[PDB]
Amino acid sequence: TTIAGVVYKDGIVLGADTRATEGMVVADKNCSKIHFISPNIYCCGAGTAADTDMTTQLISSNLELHSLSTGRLPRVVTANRMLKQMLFRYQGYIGAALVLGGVDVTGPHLYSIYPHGSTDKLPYVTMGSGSLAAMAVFEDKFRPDMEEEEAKNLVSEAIAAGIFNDLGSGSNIDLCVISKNKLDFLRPYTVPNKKGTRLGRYRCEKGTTAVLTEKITPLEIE
Amino acid sequence: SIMSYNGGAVMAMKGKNCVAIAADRRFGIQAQMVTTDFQKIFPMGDRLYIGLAGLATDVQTVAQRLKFRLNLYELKEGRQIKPYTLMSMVANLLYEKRFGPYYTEPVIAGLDPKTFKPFICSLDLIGCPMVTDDFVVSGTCAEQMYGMCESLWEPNMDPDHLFETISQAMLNAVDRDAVSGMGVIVHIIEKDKITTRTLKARMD
Amino acid sequence: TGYDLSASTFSPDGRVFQVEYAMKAVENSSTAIGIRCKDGVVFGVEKLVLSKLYEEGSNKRLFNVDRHVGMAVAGLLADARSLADIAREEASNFRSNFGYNIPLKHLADRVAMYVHAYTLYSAVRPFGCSFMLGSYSVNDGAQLYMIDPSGVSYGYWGCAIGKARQAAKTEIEKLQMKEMTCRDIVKEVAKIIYIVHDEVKDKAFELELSWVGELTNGRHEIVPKDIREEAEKYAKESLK
Amino acid sequence: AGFDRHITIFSPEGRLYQVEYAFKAINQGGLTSVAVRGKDCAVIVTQKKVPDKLLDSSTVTHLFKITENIGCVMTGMTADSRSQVQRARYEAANWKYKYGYEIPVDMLCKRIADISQVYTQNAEMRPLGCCMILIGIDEEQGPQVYKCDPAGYYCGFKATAAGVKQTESTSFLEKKVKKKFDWTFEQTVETAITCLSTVLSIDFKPSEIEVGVVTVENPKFRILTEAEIDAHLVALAER
Amino acid sequence: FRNQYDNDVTVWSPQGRIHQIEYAMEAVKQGSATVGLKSKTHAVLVALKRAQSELAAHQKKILHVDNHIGISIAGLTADARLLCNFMRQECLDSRFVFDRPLPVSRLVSLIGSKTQIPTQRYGRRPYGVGLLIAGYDDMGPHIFQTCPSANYFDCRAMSIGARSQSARTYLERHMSEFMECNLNELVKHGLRALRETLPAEQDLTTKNVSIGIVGKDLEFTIYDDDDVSPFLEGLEERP
Amino acid sequence: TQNPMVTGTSVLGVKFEGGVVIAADMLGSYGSLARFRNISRIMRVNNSTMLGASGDYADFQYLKQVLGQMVIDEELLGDGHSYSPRAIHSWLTRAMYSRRSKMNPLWNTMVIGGYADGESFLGYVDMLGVAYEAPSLATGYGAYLAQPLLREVLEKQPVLSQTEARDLVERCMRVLYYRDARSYNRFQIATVTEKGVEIEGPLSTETNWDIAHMI
Amino acid sequence: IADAKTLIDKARVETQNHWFTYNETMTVESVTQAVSNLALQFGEEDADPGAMSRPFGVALLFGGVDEKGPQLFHMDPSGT
Amino acid sequence: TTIMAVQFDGGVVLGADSRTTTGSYIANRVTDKLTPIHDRIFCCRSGSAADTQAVADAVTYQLGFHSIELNEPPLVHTAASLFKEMCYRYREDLMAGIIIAGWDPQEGGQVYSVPMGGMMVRQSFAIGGSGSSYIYGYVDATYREGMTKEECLQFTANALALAMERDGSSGGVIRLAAIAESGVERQVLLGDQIPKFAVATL
Amino acid sequence: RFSPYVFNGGTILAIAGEDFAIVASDTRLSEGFSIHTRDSPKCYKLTDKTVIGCSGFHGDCLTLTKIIEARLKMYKHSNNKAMTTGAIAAMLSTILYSRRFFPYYVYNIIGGLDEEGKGAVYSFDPVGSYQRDSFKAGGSASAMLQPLLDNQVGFKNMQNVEHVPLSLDRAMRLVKDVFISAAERDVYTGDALRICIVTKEGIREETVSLRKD
Repeated sequence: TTIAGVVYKDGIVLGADTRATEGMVVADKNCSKIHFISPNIYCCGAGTAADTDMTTQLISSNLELHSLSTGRLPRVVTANRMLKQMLFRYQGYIGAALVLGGVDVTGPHLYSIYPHGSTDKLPYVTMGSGSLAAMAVFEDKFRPDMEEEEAKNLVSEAIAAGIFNDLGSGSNIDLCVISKNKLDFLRPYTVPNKKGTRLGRYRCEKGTTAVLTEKITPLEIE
Repeated sequence: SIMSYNGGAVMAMKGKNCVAIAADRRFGIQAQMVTTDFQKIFPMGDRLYIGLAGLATDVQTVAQRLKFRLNLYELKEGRQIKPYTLMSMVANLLYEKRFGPYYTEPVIAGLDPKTFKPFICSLDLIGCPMVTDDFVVSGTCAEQMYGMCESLWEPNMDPDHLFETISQAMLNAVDRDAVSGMGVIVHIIEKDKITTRTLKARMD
Repeated sequence: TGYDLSASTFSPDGRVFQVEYAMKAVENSSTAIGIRCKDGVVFGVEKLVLSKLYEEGSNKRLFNVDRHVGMAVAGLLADARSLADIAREEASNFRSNFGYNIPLKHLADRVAMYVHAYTLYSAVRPFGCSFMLGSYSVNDGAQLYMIDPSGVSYGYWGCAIGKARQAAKTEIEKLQMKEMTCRDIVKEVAKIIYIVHDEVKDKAFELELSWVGELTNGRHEIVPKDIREEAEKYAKESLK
Repeated sequence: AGFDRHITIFSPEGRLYQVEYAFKAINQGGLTSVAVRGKDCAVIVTQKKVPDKLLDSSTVTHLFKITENIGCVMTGMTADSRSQVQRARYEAANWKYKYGYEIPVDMLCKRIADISQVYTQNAEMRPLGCCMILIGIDEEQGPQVYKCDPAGYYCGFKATAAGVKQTESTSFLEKKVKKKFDWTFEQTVETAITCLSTVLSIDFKPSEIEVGVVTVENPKFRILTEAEIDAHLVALAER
Repeated sequence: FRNQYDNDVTVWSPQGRIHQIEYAMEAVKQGSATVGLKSKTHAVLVALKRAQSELAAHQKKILHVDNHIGISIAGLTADARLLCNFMRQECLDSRFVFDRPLPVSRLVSLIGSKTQIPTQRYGRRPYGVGLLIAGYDDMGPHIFQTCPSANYFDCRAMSIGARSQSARTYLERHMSEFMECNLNELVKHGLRALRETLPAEQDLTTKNVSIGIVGKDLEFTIYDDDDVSPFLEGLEERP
Repeated sequence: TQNPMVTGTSVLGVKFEGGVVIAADMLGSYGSLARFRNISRIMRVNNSTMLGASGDYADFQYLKQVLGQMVIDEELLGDGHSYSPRAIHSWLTRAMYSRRSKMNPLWNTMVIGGYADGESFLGYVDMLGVAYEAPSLATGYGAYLAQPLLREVLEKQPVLSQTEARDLVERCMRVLYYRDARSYNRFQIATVTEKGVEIEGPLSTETNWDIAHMI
Repeated sequence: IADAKTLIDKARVETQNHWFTYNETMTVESVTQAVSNLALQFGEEDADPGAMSRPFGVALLFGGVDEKGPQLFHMDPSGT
Repeated sequence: TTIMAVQFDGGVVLGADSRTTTGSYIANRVTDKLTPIHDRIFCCRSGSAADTQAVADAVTYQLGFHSIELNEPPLVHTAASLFKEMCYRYREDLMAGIIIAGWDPQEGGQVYSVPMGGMMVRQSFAIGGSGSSYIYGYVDATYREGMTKEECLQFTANALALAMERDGSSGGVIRLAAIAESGVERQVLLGDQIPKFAVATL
Repeated sequence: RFSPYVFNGGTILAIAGEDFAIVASDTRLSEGFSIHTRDSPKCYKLTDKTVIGCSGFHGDCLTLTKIIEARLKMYKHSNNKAMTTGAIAAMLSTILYSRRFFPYYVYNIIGGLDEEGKGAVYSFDPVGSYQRDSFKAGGSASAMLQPLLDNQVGFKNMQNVEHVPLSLDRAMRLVKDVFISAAERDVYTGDALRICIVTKEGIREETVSLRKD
């Protein structure tokens, strides 16, 4: 897993890979590691996938209630505090490394949340197995007050560096741009690698497989 | 691992206006088969099926608990569950026991109640849902059957071609593992019918 | 009219009469007064001697709720002793958690809230005690607080509770406590108590006094008996 | 009857008379409070009556600070007022702890009011016989004025009063907003003081009233000194 | 009428009196009389026991809590037994924890708290029993009384139960000599005092008298029917 | 405290005619580091009692707060009674034994010293709740080093004066400073008497390093 | 008869508990006190739900030979 | 990490490095370990970041509620006592070393040290964290009574620089704060601004 | 890491008689190789007719003595009589078994006079199994002491030797001698012996010196 985020001049850009590995076999491709917490707050997740999914969903629901009651868009600090307090209560047994990104009345905020309840507000963050390579790219090429296209290019480069160099990561790249004005969620922004053409067709003709028994049960379409 | 104690294999595949779900039949305690008729695929609807591989006890237990929840859902809401909603329910059930997990790796395969768009997904030990457009696999022989699926599968397959592909993949995969085999059953779900066939396989 | 039976109830005109009935409890009590001056706070109680059999230094209405604060009570003595236990617990908890001696204003607020809890619920009656609290700290200064059965709390330059509250209050009013010092204030407290005491209705009383201030280094303590005797002789002389 | 004397039971007309009696409990105190909003400021005024000379005037107050940037004025039972003030302070601090930002005035009022609702629905406890009026500045919405009542109604207001002269005071304020030109800080304070003084007939002196203000320039709630109050009062008399 | 305000302890009366507590205080008057008096070196408890019938044995009116404390009861034997169990466990806890005899003043304070809790809450009745607590500690001999109201007193001497005013007046007129008395003189004084309470026809006997003595060298001992004969023989006759 | 964190060593005590004296170094060591060098490891429980501790300083501070509140509340009720050193020792034995039984031990071993009713008291309490009374006491490495000297002088002379007892504890502190790494030069001395408790400020041991040149 | 059965059960279990703990036989006075303590609980000083609110509407006569010889004890609904 | 506080007459100077690490990876090189518990009370945080952040937020909550209900500025000793109670009650499950420093009108500038295990000591200067080991000698020699505010700032900067160069866990930029009656003046020293000391340079 | 026990040493002895019982113990408390104190008698007077001796972990000895004293008071209050030696023994068995799973590390001996007037000694394992014995030694030096008691008092393995009822004087001589031998050859036991003899008169305490280490 590589997830990464950066703050550009008028918002945030979040990026992640789309590979899920159970052991050392790629259990899934085109997995979505960018989650919805609120209209203005999206969060990437890494670590235990179920923990990331469920904690992000729970905080999404709590912030939905909070925003409904207060009548104003949710703040990023509220999401950060909810997440960190839950994670601290569970003492790291729920395993989630999260890049929390959203824009609110204060401005653009990017937070990085560790499994034990630590949080860090930063201009740029990375998490997962490829965090070191992504951080290498960020440390090299991040500059303050970047434009949106520049930030997208940087995050794509970092997630790509994580993809190629790290084994656990690798698939299409996803991007998400949150601005004060708009949100653009970009399932595959880039497709760095593709499966090669199958030279030989092995399509099994009918009758290739023997069958001891069969039972056809008609369904009453209606 | 504890998952390897009983052993199993479950597979699902997506064609065109059809799904196939297939699983082995062996039930054995670490090496000694007991029965060649274990039910690892259970019906969760008219054209929605679940497939459980892992510990036999947790297979049966999560199947029964899910049927409890699903029957109450169908009675309360007066409609058949959508496949994605069954996925979410199963994920909630498994994550409820995030500590002391049910040792299963479920697979859901079915058609949408109205669109009849095909749906396949898999869940991990602790309820991580993964939806795929090509195939999903679970059990001891995930590695072998993953490779076999990645080779054989093709998009927009006919029902007959889907049956041939899933049959070949399960048979050749379970041939190369010790703890699964003793026959395989293939369920084919189409909008108009369910076709269940038991293949001829090596009983070794 | 069933409105007065319980404290959960309200009168149709917006009055919780059980609390007022409990306020009438303290008026049965013998008077007690506390006066605050520059150096510190002096407390005094008119402890009626019901029988010769009872030991002196018994039925004490002046309690020490912490080293730096003292409590004087009027109303039901059982409820008062219980409230004193509550106040001592609050002070000890404050010291244990926040690491220093409780401010008197905060202590009064906490015990007042504990008292106010009881006026709300139907299961339990309001307290039948009204009590005064006083402390001196070099930071805060001299502070005197009074808590009614309702849970109302306020700071008083001079205060009286019990049967002779009104007469004691006018006598205290003509005193100018702010300029004065504690060793005079004990004498004037004795004078006021001897004035308000009714010899016909009340057979006899033993003046019970205490103070806190700089002269104690900020510890509430019972008056030394020599000073008690001097103040009592002065009060008898002034009474005429 | 018997349909009163318990909060739970409904009248045959479905009115819950007990809470209506709690509303009378506010007027039993004999004090009035007024709150009026301005373009850049919100103010709260209330009578300050010291029954005895011996009472320390500093201690007696109906103006409390729920948090650094929110202030309240309570009208009704003093003890219930103090308890609700404590609950409000706890709610504000707990909001800051959980959600990382200062509680909005509207959400504080909503929390206190729904607590008052749980009081008016459960049997054994009684509604607190007090009324709260909260003033603060919200960055998005500017100044705010809100009121809780024993029932659980928490509506916001341009200007309000509570206490015995509430109807007279709101009649006075209604005329003033109707002839709306603006309210700067000085005019806001003057409107509050004129409303209170006119309805009571008091012709106040600085000791008799206590005023608290919030302003967009200085968001913190502050209780003005007797000198500032006299400065405003003299300006009223001069014109 | 005022039958209302008498039903429960939790209802104040319009003149600030909790009538159920007073009705409980009436309970002590029902029981047979008891007298307690002290000297500089000793504390004494003496009692008048009652019997249901000639065949029945006389009831136990003096109970030992600890070596250094013992009690005598007037009022409900049930409440007496319960409170005695509580006191015994408190003293045992003090000896276990601190390895010191519990101060008698502190013990009666604990009794007062435990007794006070019923009066304020709905539910359990006030403990309708009056106890005389007598003990020796480092400070000296002590005698206390506890009412069904949780208030307690410290006494030079005291008498509780039926017709105890006669004993109280005898004790008051003879009190000055008690302090310097021998234990024999002191028990004789107390015996005459309870003899005042008896009917004129009745007289003190070995059977209906129980004596309880504690001192610096003497642990609490209840001298029973046979053992009271040394103390009783000195007494002369009825006046 | 399953693991001690910041610890102090070697509180010594000996009972003299008309009182008791206890002395302790003012160092709390963070595992071979002299992290805290002005901490006071002796407390004034009441006018008639002293207490000093070796082991985890945090447990000592907790016991200080608890026992001090206990002393305060008895002073508040103010019936003329007060806790004896025997009473404080018994309660402390109970508390330490209970925390041991709960397997949440208070790591400290404490000396309770007091003079009341004309009789001196000096008692030991361990983290496991082992407790006893004796003429002289030494905790930590004091038990191995100082206690022989104290026992020799006390066995030959059962009763000792305040002056010679003070000289003795000073000599034992000198020995412990020589031959214990966790020890410190600065130490306090505190003595209970008929008058009361007085704790002397930082006191220091003259040290003889003559054998260094002998080499 | 019913609350009598209850008190008899209490007496029996207390006698056997005494035998278990101290390897001896209770006195008639001690057994009568044991049942009396149960009878006292109508006051509801204890917070336990399983105590009858009403007093026990039965009187018992306890007769037994103890260290003091033959003894006859009377018990009443009050618990005296 | 290295955290250091020193008391000057009328206030305190707090100082800390910016480095937090996971193993040998510097997860954040710009961390802020000096947090405001209150307007004039700060804590220097060393130990587990999650533990320290949680306890800091909790103490901030409690001290704010206490301060508002008392209607008085809170005391540094009060904040330190709250920290002690938390850290001692959870000493087994908690890994934090805190230095509580601030200004209150009653007692002026104060510095309190809460090491691991939950004990409270007041110190004229306090150092904590992994890197404090290396600079114990420097602070012991260099410290002099009655230093000025600027002198204490330079002292804290030099000590933290030495600990930073000699400790891998410590590093980054030096974050310094001066708390007094007037208010908090926070500054960051970076690059050349950080004090540098010569190398052996054979 | 934390060990809830330490062996504080000491030995206890009890020897019954036709009309008497004796209970005797060392007065040394020793943790590890160091001597905590030389005057800490292990014998405690429960009643006029009973003495208990405890050896093992001293904290458990102390708490068990306090518990037994408290329950003795409670029995006195409830039953209006003093506990007999057998009653104390059974109560102690139950108390010890209460903590089967976190035991008291103590070896207990109860010595006293029974209701009939004869001497009785009750001997307990750490977990509360108890047996009436004519004599027994407990603690560190049980192995050394008990064989000689078996030979002299029980006349075991002695041929053509008459059996005499033990006398108070002979018993005390034997107790002093056996404790002297245990002082010689057991490191833990020494520096004094407290002999507590119970008769119809009551407890009588004699102390005799044993060699300091």
